[PDB]
Amino acid sequence: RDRVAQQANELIKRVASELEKNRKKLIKQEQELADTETAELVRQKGEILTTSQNAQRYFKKYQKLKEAVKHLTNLIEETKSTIVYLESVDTMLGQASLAEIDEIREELIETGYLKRRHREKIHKRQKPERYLATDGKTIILVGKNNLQNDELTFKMAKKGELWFHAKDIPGSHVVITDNLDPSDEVKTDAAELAAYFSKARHSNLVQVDMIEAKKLHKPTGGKPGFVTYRGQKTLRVTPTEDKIKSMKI
Amino acid sequence: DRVAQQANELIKRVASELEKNRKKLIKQEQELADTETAELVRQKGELLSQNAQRYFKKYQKLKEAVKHLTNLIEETKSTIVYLESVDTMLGQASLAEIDEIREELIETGYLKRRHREKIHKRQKPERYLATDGKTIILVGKNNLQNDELTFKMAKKGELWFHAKDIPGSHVVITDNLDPSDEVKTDAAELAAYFSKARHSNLVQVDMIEAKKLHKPTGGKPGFVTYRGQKTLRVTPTEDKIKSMKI
Repeated sequence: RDRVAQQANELIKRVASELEKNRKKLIKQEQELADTETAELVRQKGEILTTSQNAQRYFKKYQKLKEAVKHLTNLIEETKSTIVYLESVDTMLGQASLAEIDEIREELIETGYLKRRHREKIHKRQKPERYLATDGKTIILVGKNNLQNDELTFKMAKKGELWFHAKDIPGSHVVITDNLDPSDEVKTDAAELAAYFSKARHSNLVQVDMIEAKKLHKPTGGKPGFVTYRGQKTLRVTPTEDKIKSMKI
Repeated sequence: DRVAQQANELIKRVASELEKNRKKLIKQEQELADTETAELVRQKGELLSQNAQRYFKKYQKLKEAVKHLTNLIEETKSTIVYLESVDTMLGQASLAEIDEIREELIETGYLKRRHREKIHKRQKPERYLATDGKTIILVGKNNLQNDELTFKMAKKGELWFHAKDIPGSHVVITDNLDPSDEVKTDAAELAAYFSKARHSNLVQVDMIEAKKLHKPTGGKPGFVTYRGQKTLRVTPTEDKIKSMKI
């Protein structure tokens, strides 16, 4: 097919339009929240002052406003978590081969951003990409989309196996396999795979988090790839295209 | 001791991103060059388990990746160009105007509004009075104003100015459909002054009706497209610019 890259292009433009729409949506929601009449009504009708004793009108507003503000706060938090999820897709998208893009399409179908098309094939879901560390023994696994990310982290990872992710920015989940106490050389390799496969690819001294995989928590209803953890160690590495390629199986 | 320091981190941030994308650009161009081994494939197919077809299909697939890689490269270039425009607006802006440039960076995804940080109202383009003392010229002081001025505020017939091939403000002559060459020179001087070419002589600026400008779908704030424009060569003077300030 001579449309494969073109379709990869529409998909990329598609994800960006979603980011754009949700960012515009976020400022609208935050604006609405700031433009909301402050509820303290207990202020305009703690008035004990006789002067229809028609104050009730305001007590009932205090309640409607405290609730609207709560609701709007909830909506705003969901918009943000959508933006964070779409951002992770945009990152995976920009660093993917055409083949890996077929699987990210499947993710977008599952998360509701795309519908399969009339009589379009179903791309079989692949396993995380495997790497061989500089020690020449240890296998390191890297998720290439959020479905592989969740799978690697919550299905494939054993107890004791260490997990890596670039700190506070979108990127792949990275797990060290079959080595429960790795050298600082193997840890560094893993952290470098994490920093390389992230939004911080072409920058120096990237922070990556290191913590046992079994310590990660996926909140109920969380979007693919999103995780939670505390008490992690942090490393600072500088990924190199050569270094990464030397570990590529 | 915060307001300027925040103006400073913001300035350092755009610079880091530029550096990051330029490194990314060379890497992508390198990969694109290391991909020329595909001609080989096409040639052994050309000249002809071991079919002439096995080589044709290898080559069509390699050729699709080349296309994908080209699309990615164009995407990195347009990011750099966009970030370069922010870098230019940033270095010529007052602190007040920097609050609006922050709102643009929140919108294009480079900043996230912080805990309980206010929402700065978006302002209108800056107004200047041409040497004829009658005509109003408008100047975008950022890309949201650039877009607004060009695609929202500008009427039919109104002329639009921008420094040729370099980052700068959008400039529009207001309520004068046939301006004198004195008025055209003023507007171009504002465009050249409010650009990356501020302290240089003979700046080329493009002149064309605003309603002939097209913002490509998915295009970044400020970015536009046109053909068949006139060009002028002007030399901005800080005094001249100040005299036209309302």
